[PDB]
Amino acid sequence: FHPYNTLGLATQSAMVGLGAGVVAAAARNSLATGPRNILTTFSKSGGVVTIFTGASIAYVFTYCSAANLRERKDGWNHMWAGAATGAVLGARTKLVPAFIGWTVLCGAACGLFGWTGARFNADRKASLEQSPKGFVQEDAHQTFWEVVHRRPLSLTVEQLGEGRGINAVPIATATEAPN
Amino acid sequence: FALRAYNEEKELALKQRLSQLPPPGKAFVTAEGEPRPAKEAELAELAEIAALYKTDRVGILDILLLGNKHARLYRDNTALLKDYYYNGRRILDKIPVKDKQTGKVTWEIKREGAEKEDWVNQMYFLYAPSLILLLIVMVYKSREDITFWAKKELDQRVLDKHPEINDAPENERDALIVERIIAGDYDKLASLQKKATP
Amino acid sequence: DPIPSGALGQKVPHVDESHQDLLFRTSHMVEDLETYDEDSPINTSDANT
Amino acid sequence: TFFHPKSREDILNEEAKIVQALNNQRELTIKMHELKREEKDYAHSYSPLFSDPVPQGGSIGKAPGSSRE
Amino acid sequence: MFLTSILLSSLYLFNRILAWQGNVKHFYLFASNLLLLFIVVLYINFNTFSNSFQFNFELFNSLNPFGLSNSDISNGLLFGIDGLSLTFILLTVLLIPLTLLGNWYNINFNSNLYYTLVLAIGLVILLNFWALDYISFYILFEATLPLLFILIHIYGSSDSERASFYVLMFTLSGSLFMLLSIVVISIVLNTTNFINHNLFVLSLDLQTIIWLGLFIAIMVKTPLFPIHVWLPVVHSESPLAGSMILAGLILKLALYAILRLLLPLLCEAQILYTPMIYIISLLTIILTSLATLRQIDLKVIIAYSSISHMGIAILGVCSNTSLGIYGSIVLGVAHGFVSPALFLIVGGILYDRYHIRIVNYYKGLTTYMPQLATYIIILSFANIGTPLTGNFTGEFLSLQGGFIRNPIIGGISCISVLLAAIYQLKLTNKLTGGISSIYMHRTNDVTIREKFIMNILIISTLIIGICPQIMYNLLYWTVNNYIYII
Amino acid sequence: MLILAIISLITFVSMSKLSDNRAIIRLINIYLILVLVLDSFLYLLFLNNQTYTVMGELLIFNSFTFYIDMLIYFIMIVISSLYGYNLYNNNLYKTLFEPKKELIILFLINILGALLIVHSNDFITLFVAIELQSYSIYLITAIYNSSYKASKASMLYFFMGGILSILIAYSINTYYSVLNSYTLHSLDSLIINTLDLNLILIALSLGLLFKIGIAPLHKWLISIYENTPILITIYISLIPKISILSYLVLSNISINSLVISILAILTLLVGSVGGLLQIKIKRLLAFSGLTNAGYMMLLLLLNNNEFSYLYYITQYSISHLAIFMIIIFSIYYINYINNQYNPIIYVNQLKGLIHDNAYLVLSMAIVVFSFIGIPPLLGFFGKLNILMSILNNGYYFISIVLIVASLISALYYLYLLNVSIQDKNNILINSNETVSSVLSYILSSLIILITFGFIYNSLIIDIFNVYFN
Amino acid sequence: SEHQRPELVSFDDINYNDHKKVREAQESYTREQFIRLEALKTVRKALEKCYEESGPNHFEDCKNLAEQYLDMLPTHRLQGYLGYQRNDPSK
Amino acid sequence: EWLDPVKGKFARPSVKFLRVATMLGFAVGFGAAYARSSLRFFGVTENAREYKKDEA
Ligand SMILES: CCCCCCCCCCCCCCCCCC(=O)OC[C@H](COP(=O)(O)OCCN)OC(=O)CCCCCCCCCCCCCCCCC
Ligand SMILES: CCCCCCCCCCCCCCCCCC(=O)OC[C@H](COP(=O)(O)OCCN)OC(=O)CCCCCCCCCCCCCCCCC
Ligand SMILES: CCCCCCCCCCCC(=O)OC[C@H](COP(=O)(O)OCC[N+](C)(C)C)OC(=O)CCCCCCCCCCC
Ligand SMILES: CCCCCCCCCCCC(=O)OC[C@H](COP(=O)(O)OCC[N+](C)(C)C)OC(=O)CCCCCCCCCCC
Ligand SMILES: CCCCCCCCCCCCO[C@H]1O[C@H](CO)[C@@H](O[C@H]2O[C@@H](CO)[C@H](O)[C@H](O)[C@@H]2O)[C@H](O)[C@H]1O
Repeated sequence: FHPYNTLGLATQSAMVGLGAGVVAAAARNSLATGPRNILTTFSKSGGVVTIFTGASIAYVFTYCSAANLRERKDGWNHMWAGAATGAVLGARTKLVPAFIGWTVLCGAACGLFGWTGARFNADRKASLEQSPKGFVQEDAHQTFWEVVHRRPLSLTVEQLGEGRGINAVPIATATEAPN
Repeated sequence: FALRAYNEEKELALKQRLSQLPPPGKAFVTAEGEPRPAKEAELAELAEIAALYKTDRVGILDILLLGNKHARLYRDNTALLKDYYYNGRRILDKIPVKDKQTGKVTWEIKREGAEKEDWVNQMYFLYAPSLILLLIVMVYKSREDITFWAKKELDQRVLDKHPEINDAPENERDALIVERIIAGDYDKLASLQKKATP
Repeated sequence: DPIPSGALGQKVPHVDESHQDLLFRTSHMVEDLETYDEDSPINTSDANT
Repeated sequence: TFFHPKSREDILNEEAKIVQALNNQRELTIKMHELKREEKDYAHSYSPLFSDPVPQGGSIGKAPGSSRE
Repeated sequence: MFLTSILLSSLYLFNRILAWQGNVKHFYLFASNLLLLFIVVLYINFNTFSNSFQFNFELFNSLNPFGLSNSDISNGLLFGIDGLSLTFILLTVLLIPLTLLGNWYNINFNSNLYYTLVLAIGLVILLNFWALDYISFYILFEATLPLLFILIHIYGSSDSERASFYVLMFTLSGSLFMLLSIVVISIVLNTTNFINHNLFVLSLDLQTIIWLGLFIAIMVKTPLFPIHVWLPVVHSESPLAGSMILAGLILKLALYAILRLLLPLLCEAQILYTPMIYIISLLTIILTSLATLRQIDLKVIIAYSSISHMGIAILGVCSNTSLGIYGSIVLGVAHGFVSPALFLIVGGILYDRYHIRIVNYYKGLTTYMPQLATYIIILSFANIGTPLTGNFTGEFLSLQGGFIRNPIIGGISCISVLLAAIYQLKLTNKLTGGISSIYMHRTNDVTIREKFIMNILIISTLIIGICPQIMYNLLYWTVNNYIYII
Repeated sequence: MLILAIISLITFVSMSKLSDNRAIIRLINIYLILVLVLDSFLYLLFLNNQTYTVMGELLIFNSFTFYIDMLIYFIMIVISSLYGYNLYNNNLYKTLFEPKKELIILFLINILGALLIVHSNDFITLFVAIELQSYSIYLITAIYNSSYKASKASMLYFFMGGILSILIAYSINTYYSVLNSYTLHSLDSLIINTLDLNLILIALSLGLLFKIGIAPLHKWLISIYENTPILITIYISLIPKISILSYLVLSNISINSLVISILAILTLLVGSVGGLLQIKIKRLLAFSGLTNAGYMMLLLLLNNNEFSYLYYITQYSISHLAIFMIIIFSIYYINYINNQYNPIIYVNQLKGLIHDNAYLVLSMAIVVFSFIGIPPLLGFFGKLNILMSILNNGYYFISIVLIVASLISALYYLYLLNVSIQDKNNILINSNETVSSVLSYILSSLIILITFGFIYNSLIIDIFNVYFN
Repeated sequence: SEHQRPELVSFDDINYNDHKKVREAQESYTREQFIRLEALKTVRKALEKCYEESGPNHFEDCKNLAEQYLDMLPTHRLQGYLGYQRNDPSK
Repeated sequence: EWLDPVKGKFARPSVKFLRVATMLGFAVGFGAAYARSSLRFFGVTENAREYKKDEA
């Protein structure tokens, strides 16, 4: 893999999250009920600014950091980032259990979101429609979506491991009489 | 049980005849809960209609062929006999039994028989015997287990490879087959594993 | 026994002629849980007559 | 004696016939998934009659030199 | 003759019986005993010397929708039986008439709706075993939810409403992830049939995924820890047929689902993710047993026991051994004999007499209700797994195979032999013990209808407890088809 | 056939009093049935997906559009029977459900605008037709001008539909500014890759989709469907959604959009979550229509989406009519009438309906479990096909959101069934009045199709594998 | 009695598309495994005879039978066809 | 009108609706027949007689 730049992305992410807080502040000031003005935007707003900034900071910082600590690109990183984000959002309610719950469940949802590829879109070339499928023809390596009538035994022993009934050679032939 | 024992006039009279009575769940209690609260001719009247419940008032060829307006009369005027019979059976703790000769039925204590439930004829004569048939069949299909077939095929593969045993005495071939089995292999599992052999 | 409950078990108001009155106008419940008709034959009796 | 089951052979043939028809449906399904999402002809897709896609334009001031290939 | 004329004769007879006598339960009991006999005839005509599927019939084909298909192209729902499916079929026809007859006199409002719904659930369960393709299985797996919801909500106890949403939402949740796995199978293999699905060797990385969706479902239906929280409620507030049908058959569907969908395919994922299964089954056993020790409602306790015995059965079937398969099946059979008897005792006897299920009232039945005491103790000692009862032979065999696969987990799970005795005998001692409760007046001893039922459910388990080998004639192939050992 | 209907009705209705309005509705109902019977053989022209361009290159006719045309007519022969056949010949049901004079003309004009959209091949026909469908439906909301809420509804729908017609025309003029064309056939793999038209086409999709209630602009349409009369709500809620979704499905605009993925996710969440606390029926069914619009949005991203769309739009329309019809029949058995236009508002008014008419509740359960996706009801086989297509093309997080949305929507779908099978004091025991024959037979036929139409799935698949392949 | 004696097929000689051959091979592999089990059972019976007849001498007279049993037990047992039907050892 | 009359009692529909009914029904019938013939020309149905008449 190629490492991430933690502070460069975190500074961009914070300015972005500050901008989103400004937009949501203005939109609330317009959509709200009672007498207001241009002052109320950052006074009477329910923490939209600190919500957005703390989330974007914590998410991107944790994803890039754990991508660099684990030294990989995968879904476990998005899980840790959603765990931080849940901590931040749940710290607003000043309770321990809801803080722990917000953390775990935001983390599981972002961790699933990284499992499925960390995108709401689709790859469109790793998909089944645009990829080889069906029966492989002649002894060729079995890809993901391909089907096979008879699998190699060496590949089985490697993917699984030996023992628990599963062996390099069958049991009868292994114990056949040399006759 | 009978075939064409339906009768229209009896039911069409019995409708208002029951309507003249009070409701079943209040006839035998008199709104206080005492059997004696009812009168005597009233008591015999109720018991004699209730005995009618277990009487053959319809038959198979009468239910398959007659119309809805008559069957509805049977249904809604038989439900009343059902209710009266059973409310009295619980409250008085008697059943109505018309003896042989006298045409006058009244509540009575004898309950050691003459009372059957509607679910017996079905179950004891169609379910249970079928379960017993299932048991018999499981037992006599167990004879077709593979253990006996495999014992028989092993003895035969031995006699094929080694025909000589057949001329030996008839209560020694068992031990000889045992010796020959313990000697070698008469399975062919390694003959089906062909590509396994390098 | 009967008190009207919801899809989520929440309390629900039982609607009658009671709260089409002039006392329950000029409130600010959302469009979902308002219960004022504006087109009932109790309010629209004298209507463009 | 009342045990009168179908033989092993007829059973195996019937199951084979079923599996054969299921494989036939499998091949038909794949072949149609391929027949769709295959490029068609312009006539089958837009216009059977005027199958020339090429757009001829106006005629009120048709300038020689405006056609091209 | 005309097929349509025969069923028109049946429907006509049914309409006349409905019109004269305004009740159906006699006809339904007749149809139930008829189905039992016809299934027995199929067993007589079933060859045990063939691993193939017999009595195949296809439905809803393009050429002949409302009939049967003899085509060379099969695009419809398939049906047929192996000996595995025939076993549970015999269990289901055996129970359906009893589930109707356990409710012959206590249902008094809209009775005919109840007996319709019971028979529809029982017939749908029956056809689920004949299923030979993933989609027909699924559409008969999910078809019991509307009927169970309606049945529970109308004829249920106090807290029926909460129970009905629980049986629906939980089971629907697990079923939907099962649908995802089936849909991935169906867009890949382009075929779903339980005949040649073991030939197709998918890649391991995809078996690792399909397995998760199948197992999420089976966790929710079996049930298994930590999705074991719907079963106590749905049993507690259900009518007596709902509880008998559920514990006896619907929880056995999860086991049939494993053996028929999850093992012949996804073999390598089973042999890779089995230890996680052993974790989950072990937690199911002990925690549910210990949770049972501190309950107050009678029917809930029997429910928790059902979770435990299913969790033992999962140890055996997921053990990659013959004895594990033959034990886990026999557990399912004997459990579907014993548990309905207990749900009858605690739901159609005591609740009928006194209309309450709290243990604190019940004490001293032995004085005035002795025969009920005898049945309680017999069924209690059969539930826990006293030998010469199928609920022991299945416990032993599954723990043989669970010990083989992982000896530690298969031996730490032997404490079920104890914990089942604890949570069942702490109760049986209270009921049969002590001086008669002041809160309860007297009522009749058990009637002959209920004695009929309990004696059937005990004779059957005593038989398979005395000679389990009778069931091998159907299963001697199935103990070896689903074994992945080189 | 529509045109000769619309032309003839204008004269024939101007010549006719207020007292012939029901018979005139009945006439056009039978006429539409004769069309759908006698001209239906034209499906043969679309063998092997032979596609035709008409009126130059303005219109396009393929099997997709023809089936949508038959469906819109089947909807419009059921929606007309609801106005032209009185349920009960009582004074209350005369006052409650009486057609106006110009209503039927506006219906047919909205049918025409619906069909010009799906049949469109150029943006100019689309803009003319969406304005026709939009203006006709401003008036349909407003025709019952004796109600305050409908007046408010038409006004809001006019303004917030005008804004979206502005957005659509702004997008078209941008496409023309870029490419000097009004036709999407002038696109292809080369022009898609080579040019930055993503913004210019999502703006089209959104300007069309916000006219059908897609999130987060769902509220205004929900306020409209609630505030308008029930027999208008059953038309406005369906036909506009069919037309615009079909145009967006036929034209493979948004193949793998990220914006569409986000919004479609938000619709499934909103339409599933926000409909839980609702106590009113119409808002509940509007949030249901929204989550179903979410499911159908998810196949704008596929490029092979015809079967899944056609099967789902058909069962949605059927279940949508049937459930609103059950609600209409139940007005006889309730205790309180809330309005002359919306006799039934709150779900707690259907309490005890099992004890009055039980087979009406059987129909409600079949229809509800069809919405949820319980087999063997048609809704299962519809949501299954969507799951097949999205998983075949590479959307996984969305399938989980789809599953989750179905579960959450079971709760507001089962609220009706739960209160209906509840118990009630003061039950019905007899009633000498009787509901109409036709409306009962229509409801029954829709129920029987939702129940047993799984029998024909292979036959439908064969016909599809010929005429759509 | 009519003792059937079916035909022996193997997975290595068939194509997996002709289902009848696959069922024949499955049943063959399973039947031969059962025969191996029966041979083990006969060894067990003879061992018990040698023990019950010998007594203290069993340590000698039953030695080879006992070792034969303990060598056969881990191998002569059901182990299923799928692990050979779904695995070619030649690769 | 036989199935669900417009008032409480059956009465045969007025000749006004019957006349308009006949006009629209002829229009539907002509549109169907104009279509059936057009499809004999396009080659969608059996067109032997029309082939020979055009060749003549
Ligand atoms: C200015 C400098 C710019 C700097 C450059 C970078 C800028 C980046 C800006 C990012 C965008 C920020 C926009 C913030 C959202 C709009 C603010 C808002 O308030 O939205 C909600 C709005 C009003 O709600 P409010 O008045 O606050 O009342 C709340 C009570 N419920 O009510 C609404 O209805 C409007 C909702 C708008 C929603 C837009 C679409 C969002 C899509 C949802 C994503 C879902 C996907 C994830 C799903 C996961 C599934 C589990
Ligand atoms: C109708 C009422 C009348 C008023 C009309 C007002 C004018 C209308 C403006 C345009 C039309 C509205 C568009 C509505 C929003 C939806 C736009 C959209 O979804 O397009 C997204 C699309 C990419 O999305 P997609 O194709 O799905 O995925 C593939 C990505 N490679 O394509 C794109 O990638 C978008 C291109 C990215 C650049 C966006 C331009 C933003 C520039 C703003 C900078 C502001 C400066 C910083 C903040 C200032 C505040 C201080
Ligand atoms: C192995 C398969 C089953 C074998 C057949 C066993 C059932 C025979 C019928 C017994 C009737 C009986 O025992 O009576 C029932 C006794 C009655 O006590 P009582 O002596 O009559 O005095 C009456 C005085 N009361 C009324 C005060 C009690 O209730 C009991 O106190 C509960 C004890 C149950 C004993 C169970 C018998 C042992 C079986 C256990 C095998 C699992
Ligand atoms: C069409 C009227 C729709 C109105 C609503 C009624 C449903 C009718 C469905 C028939 C469709 C068809 O038969 O067609 C199959 C179409 C393509 O075939 P086609 O080109 O349109 O030719 C049809 C020529 N007809 C009109 C002369 C017959 O495949 C599809 O994707 C349709 C998917 C629809 C799923 C809904 C199933 C409902 C169960 C129907 C039980 C009778
Ligand atoms: C709960 C069950 C249902 C949940 C929904 C999800 C089910 C669908 C399965 C998701 C499949 C994802 O699979 C995706 O990643 C696999 C690797 O693992 C990739 O598979 C490809 O990986 C590359 C390595 O990067 C290798 O060359 C491999 O041989 C293959 O070609 C595919 O690009 C894609 O198919």
